[PDB]
Order: sequence, then structure tokens, then C-alpha cells
Amino acid sequence: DEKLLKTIAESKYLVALTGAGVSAESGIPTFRGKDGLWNRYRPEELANPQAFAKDPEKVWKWYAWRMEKVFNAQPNKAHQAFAELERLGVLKCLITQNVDDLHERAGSRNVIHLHGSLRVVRCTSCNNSFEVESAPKIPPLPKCDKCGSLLRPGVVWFGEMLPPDVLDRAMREVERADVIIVAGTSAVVQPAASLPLIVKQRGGAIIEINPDETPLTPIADYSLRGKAGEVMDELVRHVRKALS
Amino acid sequence: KGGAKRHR
Ligand SMILES: [Zn+2]
Repeated sequence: DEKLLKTIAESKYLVALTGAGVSAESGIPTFRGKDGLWNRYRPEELANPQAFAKDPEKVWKWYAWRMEKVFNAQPNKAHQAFAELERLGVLKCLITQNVDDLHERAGSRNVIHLHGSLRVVRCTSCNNSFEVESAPKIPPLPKCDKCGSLLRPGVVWFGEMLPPDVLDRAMREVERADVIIVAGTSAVVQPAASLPLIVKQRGGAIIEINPDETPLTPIADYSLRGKAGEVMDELVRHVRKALS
Repeated sequence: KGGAKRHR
């Protein structure tokens, strides 16, 4: 506790990296198993450009379902805790692999979305892009109102480059950080998984919060097991008191 | 690190 609490409380520029594990307690599967709708594919076999070219209706049906579930979900104790850490001025920037909007919904202000967002729909051809309040019904295939081309979810698919400006911004944030909380990520997906290494390489501390050991665990200064929500809730309660 | 979104 005390050394961990002190590390967070006394941090000069704390950042965070979150993954699917912080949203499971809102009812959103981690998508480390199967696709969650048919349960016939690995999620990576649908979230890619090859699948979308083969059968855009199938891929859109999956995303429409994903969108509805997220839009109907509520933020949980982990999302609330991260928002509270920003509110208290400890957390400077929240980097997330998640395509849900539950961090924002909990009141997080400075969020970087490495893999885009289910709230965003964009054109496959022109530069048209917009946000949705609710999920489209599939079929029909959603078409761009500006040019008539096929629309797609505003997420980064496996095999696609992260938007250079987004990844660059995340890199600059971890280049400033003396402490990083890495919560609910399996530390497998690149280049996202390389971000905490930058903090360590520059002499900072890594606090891993995850129910299981990961490839990051060997270099994590602290690695906390248990349920993401419960651990983050307890952690922010202690940090708030420590700074009070 | 960079490169395309991928599993390690
Ligand atoms: Zn268009």
C-alpha cells in the first residue's frame, strides 16, 4: 500500500493506459474469447479489412451490435475511479485501447483513443465523419450521405496503422510521465503494448492493474490482481485521502 | 514502437 500510494500521490505527471478489462464490469466482453454474437469467429477475424471486403454486411451487423451494447452500458467503478483521479489533478492524460465511450461518460476529459471509437462512423472514400447517438440497423449497409460510398465504424482494425497523430500524441504523453497506471490490458496488442515501456526506459514507474499476469508484469513495479473496479475504487479512495 | 495494429 504505502509505497504504492506514495508513488501515485507524489507523481508529477501520471498517465494511464487502459484496455478491455476495465469495461467488462459494464457488461462489455473483453473480446479475448470469441466474437460474442455468433461466437463463431475470433474478434480479430471480424475486426479487419479482409473480413470487411468479403462481407461488409456481416462485419456491420457485428459492429451495430457492439455499438448498441456499449451505448446502453453504464460506466463502472473503474471508469469512475479514473475520472476521479483526473478530477483530483493526479491523472494528466488517459490513453485507452478501448473503442467504448465509458471513460468519457464517467467524466474523463483528456482521453486518447488509440484504436478509435464506436461512437464514430466514417466514409470509406471521402473525408466525411460523424458521431452517432444510437446504433444503425443492418441491413441496409450504411451509405455516406455526401458521396454514397460505404460507411464503416471509426475504429482501427487489426492490420491497419493507428492514425499517426494519435499514436504520436500518446508517445509524447508517456515520454513525459514519471508514473503510468496500466489497467485491464493483456499487453499483447502492438503498438499499444509498447507505451508503458517508454515510461520505464526513462526511469518512471509502472503500476499494473490486471486480474492476470501479462507480458508486462516482469517490469511492473507493482502488479495488482483482483477485479478492476474494486481495485481502482479502493486505490482512488486511498489516493484521495493521501492528498486531502 | 509502431507498425500496424497486431498481436505480439
Ligand atoms: Zn463519403
